[PDB]
Amino acid sequence: CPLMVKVLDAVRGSPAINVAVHVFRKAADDTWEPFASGKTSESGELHGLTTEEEFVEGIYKVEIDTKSYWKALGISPFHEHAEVVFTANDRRYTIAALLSPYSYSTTAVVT
Amino acid sequence: CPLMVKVLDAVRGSPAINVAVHVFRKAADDTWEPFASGKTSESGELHGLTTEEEFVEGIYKVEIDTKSYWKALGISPFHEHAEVVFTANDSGPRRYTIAALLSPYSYSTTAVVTN
Amino acid sequence: CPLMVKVLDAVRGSPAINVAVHVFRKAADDTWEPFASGKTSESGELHGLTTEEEFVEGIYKVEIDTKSYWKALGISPFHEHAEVVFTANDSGPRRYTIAALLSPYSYSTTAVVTN
Amino acid sequence: CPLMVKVLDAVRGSPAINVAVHVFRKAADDTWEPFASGKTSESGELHGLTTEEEFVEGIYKVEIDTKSYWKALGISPFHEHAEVVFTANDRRYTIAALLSPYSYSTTAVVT
Ligand SMILES: O=C(O)c1ccc(-c2c(F)cccc2F)cc1
Ligand SMILES: O=C(O)c1ccc(-c2c(F)cccc2F)cc1
Repeated sequence: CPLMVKVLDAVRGSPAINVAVHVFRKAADDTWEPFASGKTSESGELHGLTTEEEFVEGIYKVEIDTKSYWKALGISPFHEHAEVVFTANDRRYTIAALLSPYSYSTTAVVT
Repeated sequence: CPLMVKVLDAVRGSPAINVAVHVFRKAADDTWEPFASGKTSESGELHGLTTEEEFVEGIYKVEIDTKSYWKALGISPFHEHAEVVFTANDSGPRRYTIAALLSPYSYSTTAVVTN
Repeated sequence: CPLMVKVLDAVRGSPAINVAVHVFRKAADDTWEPFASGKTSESGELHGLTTEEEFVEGIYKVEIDTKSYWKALGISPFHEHAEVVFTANDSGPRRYTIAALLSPYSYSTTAVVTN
Repeated sequence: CPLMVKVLDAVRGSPAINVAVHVFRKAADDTWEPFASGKTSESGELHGLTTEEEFVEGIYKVEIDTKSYWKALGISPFHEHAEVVFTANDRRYTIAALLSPYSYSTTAVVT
């Protein structure tokens, strides 16, 4: 697994489950191409987005649909989504996000 | 101001000075139109981006150029930038502070919204 | 001031108002002596804790009573409080801002230190 | 495992390895008793601190020796340590901390 995603809920102290995540790669023409997507699991994780063959060097955007997550909990959140944009330049990338209605934090663990 | 940005540096324990910030507003045709830009001051703050008249309802993107910040200090960071996307003024005018706390492989952002 | 505390609420997107804060200083005998206390204002800030004269070198503990904050709002949070422990003024006088961003099961803290 | 700890490094985007962690329980007399300790692994994790038998309801303090971690990297950090103080009131508790020289963040994931 070259790329994983993890999402936590800072209000409830739980994984953030069933959160939609879309990944994009920047194309030559400077636009974003759909690359991979999924929903976080019961553990707040999304594995199997890509393979090491397909995950070549490039600029990637990971978009986390935080607004839907909070709306489902009856909470009016601030952000439309959380985006994480980074260059992958070669082994394993974990993109983690910790969510609150008016705040989020993200870190990369690269091993 | 109705829109202020504040950026802090978690490595140095200081304001993040001279960080470029670009603000965009989503246009009728669903593209991001330039709205305002600036750089953070010696206090890590950026004021004067817009007026209450021009800051109408809409979806705004605040892009904080964190990579240029860390590279100007000679560090190779993870992220290209930090983006904060939000709907503004949809229940009348509010004042927004977007705060960001930066490290080379992590950032945090919060919003303080007052009426 | 040489010591200020600022607290924000990540659930409401607001300053965290009326948060109790107790500051202690490590004594010669290795126990925590009361140094100062107060509550955050409507802006989430707490000033006037100490003077540059009284804020000598030492190890300080800033305890932010986050549990009392969340319970006063009727939420059951995880932490008892948030503690920030640091050595101060060991290379001469500095001004310290301790900032905290609060959620029921998480908090973040940073320091801004200026000369 | 009723209690785990995890530590990440926000500067380098890596687990924080070989970080000393001490756990304490509040005794009747309102003092802190040593309860458990260890060093984080290569994955930045500390498992096997306690058993479900021994991890009864009570107030616990988890102290993370962040100052030594940064000092070993040639970095002068702000905090003496990071402390996480909480009541355990019954299944599984993960205490995570994300570290920078002048900042740290901590969350509890309770499942
Ligand atoms: O200067 C402020 O008002 C301020 C300082 C720091 C933070 C902050 C943050 F942006 C992320 C995480 C933790 C923080 F305290 C928020 C606001
Ligand atoms: O268990 C993890 O992988 C994990 C836990 C917590 C965090 C995190 C974060 F993404 C931002 C702020 C504080 C945290 F502990 C990151 C990763």
